[PDB]
Amino acid sequence: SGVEGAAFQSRLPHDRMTSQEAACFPDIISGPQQTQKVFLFIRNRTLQLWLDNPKIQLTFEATLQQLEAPYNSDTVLVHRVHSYLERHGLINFGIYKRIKPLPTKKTGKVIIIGSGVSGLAAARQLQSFGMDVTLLEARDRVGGRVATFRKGNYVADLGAMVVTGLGGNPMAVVSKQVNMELAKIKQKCPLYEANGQAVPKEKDEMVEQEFNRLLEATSYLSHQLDFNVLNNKPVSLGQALEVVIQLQEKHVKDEQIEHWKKIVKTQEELKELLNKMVNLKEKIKELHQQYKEASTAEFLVKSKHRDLTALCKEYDELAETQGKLEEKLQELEANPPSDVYLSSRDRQILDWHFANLEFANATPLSTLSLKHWDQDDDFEFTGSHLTVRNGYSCVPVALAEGLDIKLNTAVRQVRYTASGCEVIAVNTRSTSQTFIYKCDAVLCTLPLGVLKQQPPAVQFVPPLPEWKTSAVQRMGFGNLNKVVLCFDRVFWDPSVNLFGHVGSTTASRGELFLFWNLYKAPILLALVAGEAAGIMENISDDVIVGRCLAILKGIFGSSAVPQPKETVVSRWRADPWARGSYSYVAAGSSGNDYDLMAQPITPGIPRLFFAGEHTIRNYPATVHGALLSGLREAGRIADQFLGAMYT
Ligand SMILES: Cc1cc2nc3c(=O)[nH]c(=O)nc-3n(C[C@H](O)[C@H](O)[C@H](O)COP(=O)(O)OP(=O)(O)OC[C@H]3O[C@@H](n4cnc5c(N)ncnc54)[C@H](O)[C@@H]3O)c2cc1C
Ligand SMILES: [Hg+2]
Ligand SMILES: [Hg+2]
Ligand SMILES: [Hg+2]
Repeated sequence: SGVEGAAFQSRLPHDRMTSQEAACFPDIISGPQQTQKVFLFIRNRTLQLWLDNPKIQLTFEATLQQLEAPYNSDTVLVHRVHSYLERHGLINFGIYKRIKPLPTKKTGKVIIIGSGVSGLAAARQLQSFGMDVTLLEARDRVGGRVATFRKGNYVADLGAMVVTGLGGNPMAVVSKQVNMELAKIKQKCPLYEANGQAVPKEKDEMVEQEFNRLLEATSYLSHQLDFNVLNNKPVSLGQALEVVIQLQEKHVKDEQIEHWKKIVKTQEELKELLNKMVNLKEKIKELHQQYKEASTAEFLVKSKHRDLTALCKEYDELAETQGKLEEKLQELEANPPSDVYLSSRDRQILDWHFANLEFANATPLSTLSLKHWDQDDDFEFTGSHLTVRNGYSCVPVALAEGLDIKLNTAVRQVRYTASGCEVIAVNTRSTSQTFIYKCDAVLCTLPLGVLKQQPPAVQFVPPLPEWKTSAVQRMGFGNLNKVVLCFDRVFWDPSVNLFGHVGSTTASRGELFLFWNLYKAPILLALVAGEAAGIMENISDDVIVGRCLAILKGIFGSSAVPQPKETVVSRWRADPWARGSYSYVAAGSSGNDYDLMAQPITPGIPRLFFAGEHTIRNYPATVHGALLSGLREAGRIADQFLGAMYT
């Protein structure tokens, strides 16, 4: 119904109790039988109230004076539940019209490094929780990896772009709090070969099926044959993909020989029978004559014929088998089995499919861990993916509308004593060059690519533990850029949301393999994935944009493709503040390292906390994952520097 709906939108079992909820309400409800029944209801009921209007602060009081006959009778458990929820950011999170103003007297000082979605997400929580929160963004703007290009009437989105489902997506709440227009993505997508050729629907279907076919084989080798460690080395997805393919290439060369074989075993039978026949032609030739000339004419001529009968008559089975066989020799030479697994043209189309996976996981397929690159799948939201029409930057800007964000300052050192901790940052685009932030706790929102920067970029007085950094280095941070093309008008099909360009070579199959049309203005978004992404980051926007034009008027109008009025090209590897797209499970790593990343570090009570895209295990590499990780720490921190929820 409706109350049980909210539970789902909150990623919570409706009739069950979270491992967490169990803890905060220790048998106080995990004791009797039908007393928890009530509990859960009071939970879902609130979850519902909040969700039905996340543009306002859902008060304990408001929650109370809105419950049914029983429930609101026991005023105490309600509060218990409400606080619990409000603490974990299941209600009153994001940006809402606050009732009951913040406490002028804040408690504790928290320094949050970076102001990405996880940063802002956390910030606000803590703020609301009644704490002193200051964000140090080293980038003249908020939103980090949610970067939107805004020039005149054009809107682009070089960072996050898609909102993958609204089924249990916290982003569904934020999205309506901010009044951000989302739009569904037309699945239809046509593939144009490296010539413009639209690729016949049937070929596109066979190959794509053979893609899903291959990929699933891969899954079998992994989860059914434990083909995860070959030669004390970790198996990568791409490694396995190449195994399965090579195996189907085997079946082909195989049933190819079973054929050639029996064609020959028959060619030999006719030749072995032709001799038997040519040899019988003599016997029926030597006799046939001694018959006519010796036609002695008593019981003799009566027999030469009895003889010639048998011979001419046995010469029938031969000439009869000959045909039979001689003709079956055609049921073979006339119907060969497939001579090749995939045509050179096929593979290229197949590669596009690979590139499309590389685009998703933001890393060459070779880099992926055969066993865990899927690991998070069990939590994907329900409902179709949407595009933001007015620019994703809405969310972050909106979310920053009330906190003190120390922009343009770059944290280059983090100190943490058993007691307080110091943060030293530098300024860059404003008269300064050295600051020092003293505070109780540090919330690190630094992207995995930065924590990986060799040099490195930021230092941690007591160095980060063994376990930590070793996890940081074995995880994966990928890359993937975009090529924005602002035009004079639409020269492409308006009812199509996306179309692909088949690549030339397996390597560089990700080179501008997918154009994207999602806006009002005449604007296409070109994608560079796979190993092409990093390399391409070394070319002029001009040259890159030129390769786009070709492919374009190559598939469209005979040079009936205008000159882009405007143009942008992203380079996330280079961005010193990002160092790549987002994480991915690399061969050797696993879903555990995401957990170790969340792990707070305590000096020789905890000081250093981490959040961000690379911190959240079942929602990595996403904006909602970042936001959830954000809320998570915000809560965790306030449980130590304030108190823990009871029942
Ligand atoms: C091309 C591309 C496409 C994507 N598409 C999607 C998509 O469709 N959907 C989706 O859900 N996700 C997508 N993502 C990823 C998503 O945007 C990120 O996962 C998310 O923004 C990460 O959140 P974060 O809070 O960790 O912040 P950022 O990743 O926002 O990280 C922290 C912030 O700190 C700043 N900072 C860095 N170094 C320092 C320093 N030394 N001192 C101080 N501040 C510093 C950064 O500039 C940044 O603002 C995409 C990413 C890329 C690159
Ligand atoms: Hg397509
Ligand atoms: Hg197979
Ligand atoms: Hg906005």
